[PDB]
Amino acid sequence: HARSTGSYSLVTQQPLGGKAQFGGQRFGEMEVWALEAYGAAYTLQEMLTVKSDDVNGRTKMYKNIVDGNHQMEPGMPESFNVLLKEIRSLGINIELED
Amino acid sequence: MKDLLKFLKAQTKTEEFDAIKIALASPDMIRSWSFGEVKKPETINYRTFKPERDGLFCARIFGPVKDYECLCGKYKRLKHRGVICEKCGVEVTQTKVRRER
Amino acid sequence: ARYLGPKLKLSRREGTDLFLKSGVRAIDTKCKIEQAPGQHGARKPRLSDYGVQLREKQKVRRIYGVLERQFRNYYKEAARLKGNTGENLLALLEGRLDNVVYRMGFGATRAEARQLVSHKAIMVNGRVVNIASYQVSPNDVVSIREKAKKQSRVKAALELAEQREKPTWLEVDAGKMEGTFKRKPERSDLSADINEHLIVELYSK
Amino acid sequence: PAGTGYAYHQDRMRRRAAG
Amino acid sequence: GPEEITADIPNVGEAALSKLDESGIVYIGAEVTGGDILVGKVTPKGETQLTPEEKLLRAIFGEKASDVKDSSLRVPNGVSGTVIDVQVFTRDGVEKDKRA
Amino acid sequence: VPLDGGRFATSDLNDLYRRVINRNNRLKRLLDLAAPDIIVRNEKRMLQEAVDALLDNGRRGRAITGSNKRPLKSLADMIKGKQGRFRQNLLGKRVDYSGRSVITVGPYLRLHQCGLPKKMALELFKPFIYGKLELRGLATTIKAAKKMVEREEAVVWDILDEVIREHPVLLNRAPTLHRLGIQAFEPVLIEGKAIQLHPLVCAAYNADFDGDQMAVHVPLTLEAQLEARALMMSTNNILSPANGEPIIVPS
Amino acid sequence: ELQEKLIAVNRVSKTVKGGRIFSFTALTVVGDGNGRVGFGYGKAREVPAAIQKAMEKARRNMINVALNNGTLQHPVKGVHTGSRVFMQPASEGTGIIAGGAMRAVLEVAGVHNVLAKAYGSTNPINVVRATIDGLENMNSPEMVAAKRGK
Amino acid sequence: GQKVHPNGIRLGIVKPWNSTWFANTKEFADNLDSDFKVRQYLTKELAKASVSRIVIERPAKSIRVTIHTARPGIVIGKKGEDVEKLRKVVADIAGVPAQINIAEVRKPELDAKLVADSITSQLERRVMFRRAMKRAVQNAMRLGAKGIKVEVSGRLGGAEIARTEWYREGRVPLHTLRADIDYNTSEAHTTYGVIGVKVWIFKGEI
RNA sequence: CCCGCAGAAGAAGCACCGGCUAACUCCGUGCCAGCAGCCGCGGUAAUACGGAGGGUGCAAGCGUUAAUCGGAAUUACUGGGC
Ligand SMILES: [Zn+2]
Repeated sequence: HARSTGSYSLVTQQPLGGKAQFGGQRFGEMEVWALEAYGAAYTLQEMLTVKSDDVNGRTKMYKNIVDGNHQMEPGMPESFNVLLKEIRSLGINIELED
Repeated sequence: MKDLLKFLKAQTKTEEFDAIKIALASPDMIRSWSFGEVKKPETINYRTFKPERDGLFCARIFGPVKDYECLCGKYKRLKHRGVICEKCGVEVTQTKVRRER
Repeated sequence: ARYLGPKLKLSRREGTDLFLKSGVRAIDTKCKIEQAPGQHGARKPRLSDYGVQLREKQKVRRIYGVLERQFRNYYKEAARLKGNTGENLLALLEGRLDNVVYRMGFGATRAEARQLVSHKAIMVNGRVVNIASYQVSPNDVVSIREKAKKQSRVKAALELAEQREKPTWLEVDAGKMEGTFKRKPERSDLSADINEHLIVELYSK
Repeated sequence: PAGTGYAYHQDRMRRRAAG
Repeated sequence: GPEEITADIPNVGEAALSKLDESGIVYIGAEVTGGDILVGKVTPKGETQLTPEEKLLRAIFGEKASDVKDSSLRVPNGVSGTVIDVQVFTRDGVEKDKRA
Repeated sequence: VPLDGGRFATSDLNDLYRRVINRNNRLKRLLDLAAPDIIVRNEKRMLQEAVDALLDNGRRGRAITGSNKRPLKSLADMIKGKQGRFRQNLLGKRVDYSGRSVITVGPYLRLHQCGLPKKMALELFKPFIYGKLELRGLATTIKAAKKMVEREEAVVWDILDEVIREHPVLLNRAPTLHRLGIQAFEPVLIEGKAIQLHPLVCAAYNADFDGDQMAVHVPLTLEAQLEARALMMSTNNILSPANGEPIIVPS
Repeated sequence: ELQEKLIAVNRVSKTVKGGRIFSFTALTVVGDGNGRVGFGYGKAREVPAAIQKAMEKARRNMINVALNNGTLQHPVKGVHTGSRVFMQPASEGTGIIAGGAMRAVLEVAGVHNVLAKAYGSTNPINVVRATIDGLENMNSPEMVAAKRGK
Repeated sequence: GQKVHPNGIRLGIVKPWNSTWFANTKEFADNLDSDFKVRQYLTKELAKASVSRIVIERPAKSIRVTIHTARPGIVIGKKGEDVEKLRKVVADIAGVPAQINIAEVRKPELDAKLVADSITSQLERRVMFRRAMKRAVQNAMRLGAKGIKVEVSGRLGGAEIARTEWYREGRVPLHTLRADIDYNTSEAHTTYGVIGVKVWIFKGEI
């Protein structure tokens, strides 16, 4: 199975499971340590922001490859913004200062 | 107006942050987030196929179903946007307001 | 006069749902808004430039239930009134008792609010008034005669008023029919996306 | 703040002193 | 209204209709691949209203009968294979498609 | 959650929120009616359990007994999935421009290389294929390039070879214990479904060819291509991280 | 966002050897409720094909008016061909007071309160530009201080 | 008139005969005759079958007959319906064991016949000629092909003055024998007059 | 002017619908009968005649006619031209 871009989930803007709607093939927490150990910050940043989580970041990144500019505009992942909303619903008052 | 408002949303979206604070939420602090108070336990009306007048899934509270249109009808397209309807009492421009509301 | 006849199609022609039949369901389905305002509805009704000024015109007109002549008069006054000619018109229609009553829980529709006023059922500043067009300046306290408060349809109208966004430019203790005119309604909060300008324009050549 | 990001984090930290 | 089993197929040429039978479902012996139609299409709900513009479009290109049509069943993208057997399970009341 | 596709059954949170709304409206009515001290205290006791179950279904008997939803799924359970919210937020989950296939030998390929599939390389480097055709002038626009890639013309594989010439692909095993597991290599074309991984690289990753999958990852942007080629490459990572001795050796 | 507006479209003909051919024209004005406009004029053997050209040609070759509070700084005055147009700014409340072309060119330039009049020829092809030239001259209350300040 | 049949003119090269067989003056007389009866009929009960051409092979007392159609299944029948009927109908009509093999039409938007019978049928459906004639036929350019010239006769729309229409894409060099083009007609007897149509699809060159 | 008593009871019509000008089809009629402010409609599928169905506008009024100003920057002082 292989996949570039397609379907996205409603709760947390992320790709589908795997071998049904969209071929995900999850990264996992252990693989982040392997990228951190080798020292690939830009490779780790795009994996958990640009080409996964960020809706605005993914749309901007797609146009960059087609035009032939590369680079990345990550921004906020959106999955982290859900954690702020879920924490907000359970009595806690979390908010981004400055 | 259309180009300026569209460009305003794109530029202002790219907003940074230094730190994240956490504390206890007050009755008024929760009231600051509040929109229109959930009354009924109903989700959606099965006759009309739409969110209930005032419940868990609502049009007036939270936001509408459509991208740039009212629940009843007469407040459609990218035009109007900022205004609120007379009948239901919901904003025209929303799309993804239900994600944050 | 008031046309009478039907009531739905009127809200179907203009497009959006007016306020001549308020309560349960309604609006979309059980009338079929934008389906066929008549015989030749769903087709290819090209627009104009004069109709866009006259259609929007009757829209805001048919709402408050006002005839042409009466409305025109509202505009003629909307001029002398120092300030934006556009808004003035609306504020003129809004301040109208006929609406002031409706907007205050009483009556489910301004058409019904009419009946109340006319039938001496409504009372302003302690005195009854049957003239809907009666101008309701600020501080004006509205209510219902102590001999008709616990009527039936009225006390019932305020029920859905719980859903209909309450007025901000006027207080009202729903308890014992206590309506008040806090202050002149500013377009900044006039339930409607009416394009008043299209009116003031149409009314000139 | 590790590897490639350590250079960006160190440069960004220096800017926080003045503004 | 009731969603029929095509017997027409909206917004498709002779290539799509050639594989399917007069019934609506796929014929016996047909190598399905890519995104071919397996079992019919069509939907009853439209709500367009008979306007002068819509009346001309309906007269020029009559979508079966009413002014509404969509889809039902197709072959998924990537997976491919021939047909060996087809089974129809009609409700106790509705009249028996052509292949049934 | 739709059962059929329009029915729309109430989710785990909606059942909990409905119980609080039903309890709040019921108690609020009793205060107006002026009910005795036994009922109003019992109604508040139900609201105490209803609000508690909505926020955190723990240290108390509550929720359904596995009718549809197995445990309860409160707001605390939504946050604390397994080890907090590490799977979605910390890890990333799914991630675009990735795939997976069965392992293979292929000794003909070099040390710093990998025999990637043809169909997978076309799908993984889809935006690069559109940009190449739009730049070269074969396709008029991205719509024509989308139709060309979907139709799968002969010219697509010619442009795909140039697109995957000097661009590494991050391969990885299922149990990524050490940094040596996740490694990059020069993606070579091959007529076959199974991915070809080098013999020397198999010792570091510890992946025996007996139905062992290996997930791929297309390195987008300019910075990650330089990072994968320099830091995460197979040729660069020769010696082991723990021990001084060579990782990639004869096995 | 750019707001196009179809002024009007005529047919026009052309007699030749065989017989006589026709080619609709159409004029279109485009702009935003900020202060930029620019009409367009294109022909074609098809009613829709025509407006297609005029629009394209419209988006380009625009202009930038020195608008103030949704109106003009002062009662400018422009003319072109046989069209004599005079525009005057009005306080908030008065809608766009104009006939055809003018009424349009302004309903896209960002004008909300005015009151013009076409004196010369009522030709849309001209009255449409006689207006644009007016605003194109509109001297804003700014810079004037610099034009003679020092 | 002043145009040679873009099909018959090429019947020699790049264009096969929709009825290849031998015969002598004797039976030839009634031969082409039956072919008409059978061919004319095969359309009557298979109009909506979306049938394109209809070849007719003839070895010896056993005509083949091939009904090319975009909609094969419908021309097949309930696992024997259509086939049986036709295959049997060719009884006394030819007084010989006549078979029948259906041919699937690939891309029903590039075949003249269809693109012609369609537009005409849409016209009968109370539809603006220009719209369908252009768009509802423009498709032949999206599924490939290089050039397609359409043509709608007169009496189009409310008018007593019959008028012909143009509308053509790509290139249709019907002045080239080595060009090969898909030409075919189609009528449409409406409330008034018989608005005709001619499809000229240029399917590649040589 | 107030209090009360019946009972939806006693109370809607006029012009128009080709364009200007807001509102469309089906019959019949066949340069006939007719329309008509202007351009023009009518000689077999008339959104223009007449009827009907529907729609638009205004309303105890509606429409026509008469007549002054407006449009007319078309006697131009503001404000034209040879
Ligand atoms: Zn609404």
